Amino acid sequence: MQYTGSQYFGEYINGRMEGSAEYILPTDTRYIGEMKDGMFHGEGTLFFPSGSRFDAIWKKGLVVKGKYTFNDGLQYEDKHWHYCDSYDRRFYTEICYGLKPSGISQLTNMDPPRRIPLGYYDCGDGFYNPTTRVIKDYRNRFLRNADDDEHEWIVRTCRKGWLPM
Amino acid sequence: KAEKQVTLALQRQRNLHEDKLSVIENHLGDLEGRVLADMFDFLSKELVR
Repeated sequence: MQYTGSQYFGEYINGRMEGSAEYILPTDTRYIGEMKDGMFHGEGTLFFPSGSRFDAIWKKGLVVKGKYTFNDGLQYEDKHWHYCDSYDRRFYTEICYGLKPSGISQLTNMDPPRRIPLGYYDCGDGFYNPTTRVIKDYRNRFLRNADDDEHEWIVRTCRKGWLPM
Repeated sequence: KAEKQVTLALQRQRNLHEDKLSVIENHLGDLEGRVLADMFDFLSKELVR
């Protein structure tokens, strides 16, 4: 446990763990899991530091699974993903509700309505300006910086905090 | 006839003592093994996880 930070709540045999259990990993990831021989030997779900869920089934202490779901509960495909795309460009809440229940300007990814404050952009996590090559976090502190390739991607693809025309 | 029992005694004293001491020493090797082993296996398995 201590030497990496791992945590477990369950049963012990010979001093090594054999359990149906909830669990924490020094990612500060949470997990629910079954164990054998002091190893995971279970079908179990991994709850992110960001809450979202990965799933892990264990064969002889190795993983063989596919499922993901976001922390909002959006169900996801790692392949072909049919979402907000050619069949319909609607977000998770906009597909579930349709028109968001009262049509608040959150017919868009984040609102109530405002300009992006600093300048910069929206790319969901962070504000970034192509005139500064800096990303920022929604507390207006900072995020990873980016040269030409990512700068050019942001410049074309997403929404600047231009002045609201 | 004297030297025969001298050798027999010296031999059996040695051999019995050796057996006894090795027997005792074994248990300690057991417990040292146990304590080493449980950590070694836990933390290695942990890493690969």
